[PDB]
Amino acid sequence: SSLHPSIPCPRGHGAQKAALVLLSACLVTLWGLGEPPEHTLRYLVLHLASLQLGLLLNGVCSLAEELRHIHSRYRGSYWRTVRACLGCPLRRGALLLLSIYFYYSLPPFTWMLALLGLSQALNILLGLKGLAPAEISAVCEKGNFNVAHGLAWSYYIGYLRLILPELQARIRTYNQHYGAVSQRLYILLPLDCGVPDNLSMADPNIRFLDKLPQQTGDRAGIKDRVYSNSIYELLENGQRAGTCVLEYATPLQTLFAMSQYSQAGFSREDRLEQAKLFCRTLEDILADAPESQNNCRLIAYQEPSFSLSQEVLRHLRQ
Amino acid sequence: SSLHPSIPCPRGHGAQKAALVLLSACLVTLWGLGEPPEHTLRYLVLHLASLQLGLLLNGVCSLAEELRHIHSRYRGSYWRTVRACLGCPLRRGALLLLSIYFYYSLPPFTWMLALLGLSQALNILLGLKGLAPAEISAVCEKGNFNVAHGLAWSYYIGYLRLILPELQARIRTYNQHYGAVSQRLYILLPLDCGVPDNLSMADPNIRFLDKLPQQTGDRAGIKDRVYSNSIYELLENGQRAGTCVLEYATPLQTLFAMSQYSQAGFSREDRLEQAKLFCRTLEDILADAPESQNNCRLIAYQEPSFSLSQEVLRHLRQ
Amino acid sequence: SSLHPSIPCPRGHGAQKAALVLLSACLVTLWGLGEPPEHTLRYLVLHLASLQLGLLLNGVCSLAEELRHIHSRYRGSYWRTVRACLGCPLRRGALLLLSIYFYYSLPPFTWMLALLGLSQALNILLGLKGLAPAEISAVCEKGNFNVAHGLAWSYYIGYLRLILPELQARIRTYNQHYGAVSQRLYILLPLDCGVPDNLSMADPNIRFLDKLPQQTGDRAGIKDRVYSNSIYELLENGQRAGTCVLEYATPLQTLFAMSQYSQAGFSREDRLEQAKLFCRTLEDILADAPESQNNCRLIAYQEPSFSLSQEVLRHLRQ
Amino acid sequence: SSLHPSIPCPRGHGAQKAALVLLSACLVTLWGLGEPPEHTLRYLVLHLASLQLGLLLNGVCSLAEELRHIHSRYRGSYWRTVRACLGCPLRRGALLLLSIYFYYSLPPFTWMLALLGLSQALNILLGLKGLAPAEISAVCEKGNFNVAHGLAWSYYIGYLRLILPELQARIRTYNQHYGAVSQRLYILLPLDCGVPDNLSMADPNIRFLDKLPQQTGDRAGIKDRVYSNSIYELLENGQRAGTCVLEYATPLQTLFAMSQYSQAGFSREDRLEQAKLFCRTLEDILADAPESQNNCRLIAYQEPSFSLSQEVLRHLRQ
Ligand SMILES: CCCCCCCC/C=C\CCCCCCCC(=O)OC[C@H](COP(=O)(O)O[C@@H]1[C@H](O)[C@H](O)[C@@H](OP(=O)(O)O)[C@H](OP(=O)(O)O)[C@H]1O)OC(=O)CCCCCCC/C=C\CCCCCCCC
Ligand SMILES: CCCCCCCC/C=C\CCCCCCCC(=O)OC[C@H](COP(=O)(O)O[C@@H]1[C@H](O)[C@H](O)[C@@H](OP(=O)(O)O)[C@H](OP(=O)(O)O)[C@H]1O)OC(=O)CCCCCCC/C=C\CCCCCCCC
Ligand SMILES: Nc1nc(=O)c2ncn([C@@H]3O[C@@H]4COP(=O)(O)O[C@H]5[C@@H](O)[C@H](n6cnc7c(N)ncnc76)O[C@@H]5COP(=O)(O)O[C@@H]3[C@@H]4O)c2[nH]1
Ligand SMILES: Nc1nc(=O)c2ncn([C@@H]3O[C@@H]4COP(=O)(O)O[C@H]5[C@@H](O)[C@H](n6cnc7c(N)ncnc76)O[C@@H]5COP(=O)(O)O[C@@H]3[C@@H]4O)c2[nH]1
Ligand SMILES: CC(C)CCC[C@@H](C)[C@H]1CC[C@H]2[C@@H]3CC=C4C[C@@H](OC(=O)CCC(=O)O)CC[C@]4(C)[C@H]3CC[C@]12C
Ligand SMILES: CC(C)CCC[C@@H](C)[C@H]1CC[C@H]2[C@@H]3CC=C4C[C@@H](OC(=O)CCC(=O)O)CC[C@]4(C)[C@H]3CC[C@]12C
Ligand SMILES: COc1cc(C(=O)O)ccc1NCc1ccc(C2(C(C)(C)C)OCC(C)(C)CO2)cc1
Ligand SMILES: COc1cc(C(=O)O)ccc1NCc1ccc(C2(C(C)(C)C)OCC(C)(C)CO2)cc1
Repeated sequence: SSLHPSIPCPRGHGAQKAALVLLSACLVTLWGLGEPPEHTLRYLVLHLASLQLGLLLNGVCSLAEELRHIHSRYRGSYWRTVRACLGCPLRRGALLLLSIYFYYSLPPFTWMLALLGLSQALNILLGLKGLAPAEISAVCEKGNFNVAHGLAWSYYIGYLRLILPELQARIRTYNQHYGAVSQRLYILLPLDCGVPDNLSMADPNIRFLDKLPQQTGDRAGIKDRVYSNSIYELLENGQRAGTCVLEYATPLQTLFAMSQYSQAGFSREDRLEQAKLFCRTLEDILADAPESQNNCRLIAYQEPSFSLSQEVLRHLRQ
Repeated sequence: SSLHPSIPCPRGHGAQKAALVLLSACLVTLWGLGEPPEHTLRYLVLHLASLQLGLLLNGVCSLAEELRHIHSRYRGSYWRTVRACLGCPLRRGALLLLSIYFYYSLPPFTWMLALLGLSQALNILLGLKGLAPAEISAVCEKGNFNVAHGLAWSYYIGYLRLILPELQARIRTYNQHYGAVSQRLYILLPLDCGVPDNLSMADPNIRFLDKLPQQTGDRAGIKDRVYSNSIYELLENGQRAGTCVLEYATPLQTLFAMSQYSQAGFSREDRLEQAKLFCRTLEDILADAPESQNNCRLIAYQEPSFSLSQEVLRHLRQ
Repeated sequence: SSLHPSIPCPRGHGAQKAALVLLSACLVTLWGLGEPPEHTLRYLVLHLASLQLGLLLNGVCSLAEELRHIHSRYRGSYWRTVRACLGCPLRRGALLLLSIYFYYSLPPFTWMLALLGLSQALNILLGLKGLAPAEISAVCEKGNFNVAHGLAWSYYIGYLRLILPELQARIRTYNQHYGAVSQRLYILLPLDCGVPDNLSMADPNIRFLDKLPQQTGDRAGIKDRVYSNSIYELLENGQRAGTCVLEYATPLQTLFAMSQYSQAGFSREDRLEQAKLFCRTLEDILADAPESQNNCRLIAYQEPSFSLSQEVLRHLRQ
Repeated sequence: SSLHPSIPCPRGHGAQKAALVLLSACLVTLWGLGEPPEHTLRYLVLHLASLQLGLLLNGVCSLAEELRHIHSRYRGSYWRTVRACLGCPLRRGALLLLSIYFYYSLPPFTWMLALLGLSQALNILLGLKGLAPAEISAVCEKGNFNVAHGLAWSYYIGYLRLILPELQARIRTYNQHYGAVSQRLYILLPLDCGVPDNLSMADPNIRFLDKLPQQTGDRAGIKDRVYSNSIYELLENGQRAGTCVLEYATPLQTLFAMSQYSQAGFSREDRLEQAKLFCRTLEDILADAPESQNNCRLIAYQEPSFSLSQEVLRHLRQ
């Protein structure tokens, strides 16, 4: 979280520690109450069996919908749909057999089955299966089910991986042909996702000077596709203080626009979260990329009395 | 789903219908067993209360972690963390009060609380909270937690929304200055995410003719940023069958690249699913967008003896 | 397994199916014997508890050795060594607490602990912890703990990924400057790992003609490093039948040499297994590589009356 | 371990010493409890018998899978499959007979057999057979199931074994034809697996001078295959401090590339561990090899303000 304090760090294992504490407390309580541990084990196994039966019923309900997509999503394989709706069928079947055995054989099975089915049907019909926001966010981060992930990887693959290697050569060409621009690309990251097309509008102290020699390449059927960069001077008290190849991170614009459109199903809180996740993912990518060797500098900032030029200079002086 | 049969349709409400059938069957079974409805109601309420207590315990365990990211992800408010780990605190508290009342008033409590805590801690520690793939997919599609969503919206907002309005002008200018090219942009959507840099390599019948006039605009500080498109000749039996503005969808490339790098946590099945999702999302956007005044055509194909030129010609002759 | 029938296919899930059958049979037997399921559950839990205690003791024994490598292998972290010797400490501790509870509370703990420690110490001192060859092989394949894996990836990265793209250009140059060599590189894979330096020795029907224009590049501090390929004519009944860019897979030589040297700890059975695994891994890599697009052909063969030239021709004619 | 302190030493016998201590402590505890030794012996034998039965059941489950690969991995002999799934059948049968005899002759059998089968099937289905990382590492190092082993042996057999003998001739030829370069080859071993293509890029003080005479030889059908080495100048304060034949170890590059591709199943921790293992294995090979008549020097370093040229000079001045 060196970019900005507001960047969330990845989740740890606090839930497991709290669960261990809870387990210890529950065991202590059961010991204090002084009840037969045999009954404890019996009822715990029965509870887990009920959970397994509930999973079975919910998966059966979801199977009715998922079979409609058998040819598209699951390649015509019934076993694939079953695995998607229930997980590993072997494990689930073994657990079901064990539950049946330890219920029908321990101190009515069909009545309890009907009751559990009624409860699951109620939970489904009334829309009570929804997870809490924190669990959804954790699942999405673990599985990388985020738009920011794809946006950052697209930014790295399509632009930086094709731009950074030739940046030094282009800079040397511009410097010898013409001034002492720093040998790095400075990428701005406004967590508010406010990305204007002209920096001079955001801060007069930043002023355009010229353009580097255009880079060219063929991309996805389009040939002679050109990437261009701009040179900006940073002023202090009306006098020049630095010069750099500065630009905004274009994908953030998208995050803003997606929040304006209603067809995108994207809100402002999602916008903030995804912008910060984008910054984090891009930092993680660059920290390990061989292309990026002191060639790029990310400047992340959040507007609360704020001067962008001074922010850029605080990094340039280093 | 006119693009390609392999594109899955959005999920419907089959699960709820299955749940209704299950509920009716369970009620019929309970009626047949002849058990008194009051006992059924009591036990159902107790089961729902147990579910609520389990939710509370799991939410506490998750809060133990979220309190760390309080400042960076919840704006320093404990109430937001609680609402994220448990949902609406008012509803949860009401349900907990009702559960306590109807557990103590109906034919111990701390013992079962300890058992439920034990079960929840066991599920957390052993990693049994994992959802089935179908549930995760449904959650992501409903909440738009996919990379394809962002990729498609970026493609529309950064490229098409700026290119389609001015396309006919460039095309007519090229025609006057020189070829009878159709007035429509053609975008290829390979579901295998091939995306070669040279189209002629994919099919010899596809050959370059000339570039349209360049379009220019300022974007994200980079001024005079240039968008260029390429004309292509479609041959049939060694003869000029047609001419069109043709290009691949660049984001697919990214997906492919994301399926190769290990740092992305992206697999090939995820690649195919996200490609289909990207195509469907883009189709919907273009259907609702006003810029797409028949100025674009999407071509989605899946290689099995396949001729890309033939498919493009088929879409052209319409 | 299209290369050769002798190539083993990856392992499936037959063990899990057999385990499910075994579980069903055991449950049926317990039902037939008509003993109290409470006793069954009790003794099953006790057995699992004993297994957990054995794991704890074995991990404690291994910890004494692994602490000597704390600074080198585990970066001075005691928790990392503990996780390496015991797995997730939270889960293991929870299971230990549960085992202690359900043993000391169900119908002497210290005596059984001493007995289990004695048994584990015997198993360690007498070297009885060794796994069977099949389990070791499965573990190595799942974790890619094989020399052939690294050899194949090295062959792809260092040679093919740098050779295939320019192969067509070099072939066209040679053909226009001089005959109609097929536009593919043919790589021989002798599963016996017998790789001579001159093919003419292996089969007179194969005869050297000339060399393609050398490819050049800088690699790992060495500049102007050159890759060269040879052209070979394949004869029939004394008359020419084909011409191709043919070569052996160099890494196989290593596999042979490693079997000759004693310092390598490599046998002939390992040689065969690793050669076949190398072929399989290379095939899997090429099937998904974008560089390989009809540019390479693998010819795997096993000498039992064998003609290499006819083997090459059977692929050339296609 | 003179290369670098971070290189781990081979594992010793600390586990056996800990096991001996544990056994002595357990015997003392049993003596203190005052239990009769005959009961101890009976229960210990029963425990060992249970372990044998579990091994048998797991071996049967694994045989259910290995019978599929019988032809492709065991030469069509069922006895080899049995020996792979169970070990020496004679010893296993003897132990099973003894177990049966001492279980039936000492104070049911089928019931406990069913319980053990249930436990084994449960462990198999739930994936509880996974070894701890330290045990896997020990098994791989003892059996040489690492990629670094093969990479190091390939580096020695393909490059060094063919280059070191003829190095002094080339060096003296270059000296007569022109520079006072040392008579030793210098190999860099970055544990981070950086391996840039240009050394001057890594450190400006490293600059190219000229190439040694090329070495030529026929290899794997490719005749006139060329090995080339490069001389480099080591500067200090802008002055020529030394000249040497310097190069990176190419296989490390491969490791890095394997840590990026997802198809390889190779992580960064595995990358570092395998780099250390490669360095150690190469050191041992060179120590035992006769070609290394002080003709090579290995330089292993780990970047923390680090000057590669200074380290090379330090190794040179000796
Ligand atoms: C049945 C009746 C008997 C019941 C027995 C009751 C036992 C109750 C047990 C356990 C309580 C668990 C509390 C969790 C620890 C506090 C967490 C924390 O506050 O930690 C505080 C510090 C760590 O702090 P930092 O290092 O600064 O933070 C890190 C860092 O930032 C990483 O970088 C980051 O990421 P990573 O590097 O790890 O990837 C990571 O995050 P992550 O770990 O969440 O992933 C962050 O935690 O540890 C500690 O001193 C705790 C040391 C544990 C001491 C031993 C356990 C207690 C003593 C005895 C227990 C009973 C033993 C059994 C005896 C026999 C039983 C019969
Ligand atoms: C407590 C008292 C009551 C106890 C109840 C007793 C129940 C006993 C249960 C289960 C026995 C398991 C046997 C395993 C199947 C045979 C394996 C095989 O021989 O299969 C034969 C074929 C598949 O053949 P192929 O497709 O040609 O081969 C593939 C292919 O090549 C893949 O390509 C490859 O790779 P992948 O594509 O999968 O990746 C893969 O390999 P992999 O699967 O190992 O990974 C290869 O198998 O399936 C079948 O017809 C079996 C269909 C199962 C039928 C349903 C189960 C039996 C009916 C009832 C069971 C009880 C139901 C419960 C009722 C209520 C209970 C109260
Ligand atoms: N600042 C900046 N200057 C550039 O020249 C540039 N070129 C690309 N990018 C950014 O890299 C990322 C990857 O582009 P990708 O091609 O994968 O998707 C691109 C691409 O599919 C399409 N597109 C954009 N510009 C062009 C273009 N000139 N030609 C063809 N397609 C284009 O629309 C997508 C989104 O573009 P932007 O979202 O505005 O910023 C892109 C993008 O975020 C640039 N960013
Ligand atoms: N047939 C053939 N013709 C070639 O020109 C060629 N060049 C490389 N290779 C093979 O690709 C693989 C990757 O080489 P890598 O550099 O990663 O390790 C190489 C490399 O580290 C080193 N080495 C081999 N040749 C050279 C060389 N000319 N210059 C420097 N180092 C070399 O020793 C290792 C093993 O080489 P080979 O095991 O004989 O075959 C190699 C290798 O199997 C070739 N194979
Ligand atoms: C309720 C319990 C007691 C019984 C569980 C039934 C098992 C016998 C099932 C569950 C998982 C099944 C397997 C899941 C996956 C596959 C892969 C499948 O191959 C395919 O991929 C077919 C689809 C396609 O090729 O598109 C062939 C059947 C098989 C082996 C299935 C065989 C039958 C299995 C073991
Ligand atoms: C026996 C049972 C009842 C108690 C189990 C003890 C737990 C409290 C232990 C087990 C795992 C431990 C964690 C394992 C990993 C780490 C990471 C560790 O951070 C490091 O990486 C330190 C080493 C380094 O930085 O090199 C700090 C402690 C912590 C959180 C540990 C905190 C204490 C934990 C939770
Ligand atoms: C990874 O292992 C697990 C996976 C899953 C899953 O796939 O969801 C669930 C639970 C898993 N392990 C915990 C667990 C498994 C089995 C049992 C058990 C006994 C066998 C104790 C006798 O009692 C309850 C039962 C009758 C229902 C089933 O059998 C208890 C606890
Ligand atoms: C992924 O889950 C598992 C992981 C591991 C592992 O880390 O090795 C082992 C076993 C796992 N699940 C199977 C299982 C867990 C727990 C128990 C249980 C009960 C809680 C049934 C009451 O009984 C036995 C016990 C007292 C020893 C522990 O608690 C039975 C079965």
